[PDB]
Amino acid sequence: TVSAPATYGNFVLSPENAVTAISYHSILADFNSYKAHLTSGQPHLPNDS
Amino acid sequence: RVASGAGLPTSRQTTIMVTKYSEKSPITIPFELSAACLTYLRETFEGTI
Repeated sequence: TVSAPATYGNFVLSPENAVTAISYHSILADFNSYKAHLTSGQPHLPNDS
Repeated sequence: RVASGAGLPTSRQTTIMVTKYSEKSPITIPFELSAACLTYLRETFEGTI
């Protein structure tokens, strides 16, 4: 017997993604983490989006 | 009326009546919407923001 994910993974975009998509037609996923780590000066993220 | 001499032709006419009809002038203006507008207005989704 083996464990598997019971349900599809629900990934939804943040409001900054919405406004960036409306303006420039592009999105950076996990946008708030990018902003916070970039401003704080931390070079690396814990995981991908 | 006004009175006059003993034999001047003072008219017997009194309180005449007249009819006034109505003049018709309808006005018109169109406004138009696209199919995408009506669709997004009508079927509100459970989708994201």
